[PDB]
Amino acid sequence: ADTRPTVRPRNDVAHKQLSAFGEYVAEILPKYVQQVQVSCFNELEICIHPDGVIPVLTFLRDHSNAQFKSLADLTAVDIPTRQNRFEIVYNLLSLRFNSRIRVKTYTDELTPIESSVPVYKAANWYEREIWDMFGVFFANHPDLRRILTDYGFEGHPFRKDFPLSGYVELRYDDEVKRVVAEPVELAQEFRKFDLNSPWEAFPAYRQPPE
Amino acid sequence: TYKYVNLREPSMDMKSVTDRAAQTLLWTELIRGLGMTLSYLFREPATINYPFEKGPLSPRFRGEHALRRYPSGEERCIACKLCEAVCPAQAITIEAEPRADGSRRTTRYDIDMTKCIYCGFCQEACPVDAIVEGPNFEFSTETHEELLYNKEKLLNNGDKWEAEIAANIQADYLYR
Amino acid sequence: LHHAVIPHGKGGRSSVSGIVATVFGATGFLGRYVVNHLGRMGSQVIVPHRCEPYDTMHLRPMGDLGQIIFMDWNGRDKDSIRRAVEHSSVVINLVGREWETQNFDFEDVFVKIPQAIAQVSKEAGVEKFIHISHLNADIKSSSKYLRSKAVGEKEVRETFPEATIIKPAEIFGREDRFLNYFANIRWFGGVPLISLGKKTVKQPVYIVDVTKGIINAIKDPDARGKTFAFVGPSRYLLFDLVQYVFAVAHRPFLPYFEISPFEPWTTRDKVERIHTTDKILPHLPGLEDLGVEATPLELKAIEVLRRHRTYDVQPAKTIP
Amino acid sequence: LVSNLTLNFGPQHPAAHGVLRLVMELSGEMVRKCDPHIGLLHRGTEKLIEYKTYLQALPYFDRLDYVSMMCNEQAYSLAVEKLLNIRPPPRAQWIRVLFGEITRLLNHIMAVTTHALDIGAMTPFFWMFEEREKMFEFYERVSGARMHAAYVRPGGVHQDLPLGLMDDIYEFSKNFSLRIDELEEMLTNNRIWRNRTVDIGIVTAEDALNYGFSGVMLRGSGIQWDLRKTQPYDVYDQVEFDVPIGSRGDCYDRYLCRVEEMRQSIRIISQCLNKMPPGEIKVDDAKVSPPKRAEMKTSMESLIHHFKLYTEGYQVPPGATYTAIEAPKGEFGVYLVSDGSSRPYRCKIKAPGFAHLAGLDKMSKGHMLADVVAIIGTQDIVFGEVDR
Amino acid sequence: STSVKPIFSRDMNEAKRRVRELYRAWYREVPNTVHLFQLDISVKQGRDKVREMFKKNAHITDPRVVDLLVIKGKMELEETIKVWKQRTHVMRFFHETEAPRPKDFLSKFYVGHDP
Amino acid sequence: PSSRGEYVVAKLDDLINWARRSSLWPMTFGLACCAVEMMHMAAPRYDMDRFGVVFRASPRQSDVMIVAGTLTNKMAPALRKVYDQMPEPRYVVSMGSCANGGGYYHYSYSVVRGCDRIVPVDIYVPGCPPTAEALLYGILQLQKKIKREKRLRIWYRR
Amino acid sequence: GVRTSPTGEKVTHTGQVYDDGDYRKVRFVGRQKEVNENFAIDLIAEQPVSQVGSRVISCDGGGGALGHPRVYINLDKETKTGTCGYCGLQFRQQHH
Ligand SMILES: NC(=O)C1=CN([C@@H]2O[C@H](COP(=O)(O)OP(=O)(O)OC[C@H]3O[C@@H](n4cnc5c(N)ncnc54)[C@H](OP(=O)(O)O)[C@@H]3O)[C@@H](O)[C@H]2O)C=CC1
Ligand code: SF4
Ligand code: SF4
Ligand code: SF4
Ligand SMILES: [Zn+2]
Repeated sequence: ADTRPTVRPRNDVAHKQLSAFGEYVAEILPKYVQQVQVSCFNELEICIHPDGVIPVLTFLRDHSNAQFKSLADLTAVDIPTRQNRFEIVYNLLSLRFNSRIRVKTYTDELTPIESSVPVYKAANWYEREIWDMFGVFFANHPDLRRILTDYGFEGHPFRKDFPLSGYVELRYDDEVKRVVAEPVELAQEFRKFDLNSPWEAFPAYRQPPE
Repeated sequence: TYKYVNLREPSMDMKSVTDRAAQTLLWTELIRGLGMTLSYLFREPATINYPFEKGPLSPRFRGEHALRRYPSGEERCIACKLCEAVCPAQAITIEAEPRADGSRRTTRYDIDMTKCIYCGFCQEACPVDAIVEGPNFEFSTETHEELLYNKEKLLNNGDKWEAEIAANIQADYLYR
Repeated sequence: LHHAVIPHGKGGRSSVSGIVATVFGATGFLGRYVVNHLGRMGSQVIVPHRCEPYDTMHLRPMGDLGQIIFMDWNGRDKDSIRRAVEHSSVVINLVGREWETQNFDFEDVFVKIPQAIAQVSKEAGVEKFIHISHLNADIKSSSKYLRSKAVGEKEVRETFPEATIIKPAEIFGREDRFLNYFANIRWFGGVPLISLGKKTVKQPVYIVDVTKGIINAIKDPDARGKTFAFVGPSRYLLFDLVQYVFAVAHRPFLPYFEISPFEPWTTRDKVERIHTTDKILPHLPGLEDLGVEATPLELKAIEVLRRHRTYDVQPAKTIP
Repeated sequence: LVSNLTLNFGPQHPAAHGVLRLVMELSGEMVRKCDPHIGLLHRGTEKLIEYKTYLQALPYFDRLDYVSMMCNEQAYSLAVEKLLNIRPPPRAQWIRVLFGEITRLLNHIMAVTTHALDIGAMTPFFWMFEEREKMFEFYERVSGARMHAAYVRPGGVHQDLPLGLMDDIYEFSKNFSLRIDELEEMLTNNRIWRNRTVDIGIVTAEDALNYGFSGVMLRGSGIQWDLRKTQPYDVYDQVEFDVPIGSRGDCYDRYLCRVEEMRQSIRIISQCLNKMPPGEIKVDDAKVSPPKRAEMKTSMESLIHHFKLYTEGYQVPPGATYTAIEAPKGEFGVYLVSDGSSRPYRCKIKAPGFAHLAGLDKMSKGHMLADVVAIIGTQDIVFGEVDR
Repeated sequence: STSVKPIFSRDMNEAKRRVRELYRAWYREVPNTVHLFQLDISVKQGRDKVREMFKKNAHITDPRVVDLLVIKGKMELEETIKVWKQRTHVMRFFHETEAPRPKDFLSKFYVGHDP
Repeated sequence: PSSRGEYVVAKLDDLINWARRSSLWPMTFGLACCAVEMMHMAAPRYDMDRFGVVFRASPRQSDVMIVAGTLTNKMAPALRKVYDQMPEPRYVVSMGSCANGGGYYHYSYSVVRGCDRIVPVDIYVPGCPPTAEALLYGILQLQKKIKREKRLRIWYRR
Repeated sequence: GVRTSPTGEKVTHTGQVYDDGDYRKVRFVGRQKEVNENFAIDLIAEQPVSQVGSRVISCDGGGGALGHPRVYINLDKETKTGTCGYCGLQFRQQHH
């Protein structure tokens, strides 16, 4: 807390607790946890080897000091610049201790991740979505299939290399008396504005030379 | 701090029980339900008479985009493409060339009233208060093409309503 | 080609083809496919009409924005005709009726109206033109529909000597009034009354086949001035067809309605065309010439009468 | 499985919650399984936002839950503020709270009424919707748009409240509580309503946590949890209101909880009007808050910052975060990811109705077919955010 | 190194098994599909189309990929079996309305720019 | 009595054109935010029912369809199916901006860029959402559009 | 000034017109090519020049917050009239 209305007041106490709670999980499951980091806005991050999805998520759900009962969110972040392009992310809640932790893995198109449905029933559908939109496959999922896209969508939309306008646009044809599909044609193309400023914005995050 | 919503214990005294027994065999609470409805029969309906009456609006209301002119008559827009670059739906198309007298002005200016989301960003980003949104909203058309407003249509609307657009902006330019 | 009609795009819905087509009588069964095919590739289309604008709505999805226009006109007038053809790269005449009214008899719809359109196109300097004649045209033919038709085939070949007159045989399709004519009209509430349909030979054609032919004709530069007829690939007998129809339609069969207001059904003169044989014209170029293959009636008769079929059928025997 | 039926809401009835294609597996009268299909409204919002500026993307969050608009924008705003490392001015935090409660009134009125519309109870739909109309004006008189105000933005709000508005919101609040008492006089004590939502869709406390429920679903079965009390964001730490808690777990309690939350909104508005402070409405950091037109048309720096913030937007520090609020339906949050550019890299939207719908299968076990009407309604499912 | 986690099939010999298992699944379903949706193509046509989509993937070699291609097939079939698809979705494999796209060189040079 | 053929047609044609517009039973497609306004338009303030426009009607006994909200590719086939089941006359009214040209989602792969592709629209109502009053203007406008129909006259002149 | 082409179509203040052969004008058939007759270029020329004392004069289009940004116009040169970039109103130094 400080007397500056245009800045965000830091809460260091909660930040210290996460760092203290940091090694707590790094020591307990060192077979999987690769990297644990804490962000300045009080959010804990745990980096786990993909195999340890069940050992780590199952632990926090039930341990006597984690007690993360509810799964807040489950998604993936496509990143085509890495060998493991995709990157799962689990957001966990803890009513007892009133805190949230984020657990991340890494996979690709052809390396499935064990379904976490056994750990949480919440991920019954979130795992369908990730497969549906990104293409990652989940092993042992009770029922894996498309949840969002249209039937027979020959592609995985949310991948960064999937054009925004798709590949086929529908229309109704009288000759055949049924909706049809054709290669996409746009009356007006999507204008692609270039916004990046050519001057370094934040020196703190500067990536060192190569 | 919380509270309990459904935690009442029915006291087992005869009189209380007889009430819950009285309620069932006489539908009293249902008779009460017919009461509230009866009252609303004798109230005054909140129905206005359209189109002879209109729903109250405010100076900030957003409606049919339009293009303004200075008091002299000149176009306010100077083809700065801020509105195009901010219209979230990319419903704005603009072109410009130096006019005969060498003044920056538009040549093609189009708003797609079907791609528009009526967000008000365009009137926020205009540095000269050229493109605005009039208080008109009754402009439904029988064809899709009619709802593609180009420069000529926008200018006419601005001239058409300018007697009112300024009146609203006058009362409200201070909050902005 | 004009500067604004140069081809552009990939021929999809919003691609520009360069064919500013003006279709007369597009509201009919044949037209809606021609409009749809023209709309498919995004060609500019003007559609004069006489009925309510409501009746033209189903054409709207068939065209992109600003590609379909619904003017007004009247056959008895030529001032209206000129507007619709002032800047058309081609003009198509599809007018016609299966019965006569007290306003426009067979000659008016088959002689003057086809002509009046032809002259204005010449006057306006239309670069091309298409005309739908009937395969069985002959001034000595019995069917006044045909006798009236036979007159039109001459003036159109004269007023617009380069107009590609086309003479298709009986056409069938989803909305056709030939296959649907036998199934419902002939039988419903009435036992078949075929007058010894043993000699007649009928060689119908599929509507899609005709539609593809017309477009190919427009593109071709050498098709100017010629004359075509479209006929199915397999000939048939009238009696054989009707019997086979009830197999697909699964209606009871027993081998062997006046003229009124509204749209009459089973008209006096219409009969003559059902009995009238399909001419054999081996010398006239047909569908196969337009890069179009006739689709056998066996393949496509299933869809048309599927609705007639309430809620493993040997194809009809052919006759050489 | 005996006879699976594709119960469809595609021919949508007057409920205005979306279009739902439902595939079930009955056993005679009783339902035995369910399988909602939710792709019917997926527009791809979560993908377009990757092409917009953080400012341009704001209107999308308005169209996720199209009955809890300003609450949605607040959820997005907090996420950007958190990554921007700046705080909205104290006056802004009250306005946003002032409308969060008003929005929560809007949401519940739709939820309770339509939930009663589906069960044939049709009169309560209108009475309360009239108040929705009056509340729309407050939306309209501040932002000029009846529903998709986009009033709340990263850094506070856009325009200050017009004169005579707070003095008119007070008029609405004062008489409002009489409106609810009329509503209860036909739903709570009515025996027909009780027969439909008591011992129906009972959710066990442990399961609610496991399936990932939040909001009136969690608090409808005893669980004491409300982010307005444990993780306050703007000013909720500076107001007094009692989080209603049910015990039975059936639908009836959730109906009671929602009606009780609306009353607890009035107890808050009464405190927002009296405690509203003075000052500016947006962060006085021009690089994030575009200046008012007065300074833009007069000062050099004031113009440039109005020439970049409407063509390129504001850069955000690289990072990612998950921020959530007690939206009317339940927990709502976004996993925004920023890579340093003025456009978000990724934005996952945790729709509270997404989990509450997947759990429909669990809740629907062993209930008649007609009870799915009173089960889907009690969850307050709007398919705007289910599909996004 | 090539140490990679497999999905279902540890080698092509097992992987190719499900392909033949899958082909029978379609081959025996095409007759149902035509009647179920009341399509207007003979049972013969469907299987011929089916072979094409299988045939175009003959060049595949990766055990994982064939598992993936197979995994999609079951979903496509399951929707077809359960009638989740709709008459429209079934015919999207045949491309009726699409006019013949030219493919030889001189055809392209007369119509447009696409190589 | 006396009157020419043209005159008697107009008056008895004027009747039906009045019946078919004084009593519209609109099917509603509440697909997105603009569905809410359709509810307000029926709410007490405007009371669309006061013009005879009833609130609910069986989709197979409708009189006009008001496409309200976005039209996803997945949901498109259902819309067309419903359209074909509407007995004639059937007037389709596009409501909002995502039901006209894709609105905010014009460039979304899974959005039908304008419902007009799937069906022929009669009245286009702009605004996302179109204020509950504007929508009412369209419905009133539609009745006039009906009032400018001359079926029988055209029939008498066939 | 609305000067029409020989073909009979009006010409906008941007000069665009569908010339004789173009088919695109067919759309207007039965309808009208809506044009705005208050040509901007003409009206400004009507407005008169203004005489000022110092070399620099400030323009804001009148109304302050309701006009275009503030711009300062040099007027040293006398062989021409200074012009405001946004609104176009002219200024000139007097008797010098
Ligand atoms: N099945 C067949 O008969 C075959 C086709 N043809 C020819 O193809 C042409 C088109 O086929 P089809 O669509 O089935 O014919 P239609 O019966 O559907 O009529 C075609 C068009 O002509 C219009 N029409 C009728 N009278 C007039 C009139 N006085 N003035 C202007 N338009 C009028 C009709 O409009 P409206 O409905 O409002 O009157 C309609 O739009 C026919 O002319 C036919 O001679 C040739 C060989 C076989
Ligand atoms: S209101 Fe918004 S979406 Fe509509 S034209 Fe203006 S900036 Fe574009
Ligand atoms: S922001 Fe205003 S001045 Fe700039 S181009 Fe748009 S309308 Fe013209
Ligand atoms: S048209 Fe309007 S109400 Fe409908 S989905 Fe689009 S923005 Fe929402
Ligand atoms: Zn100036």
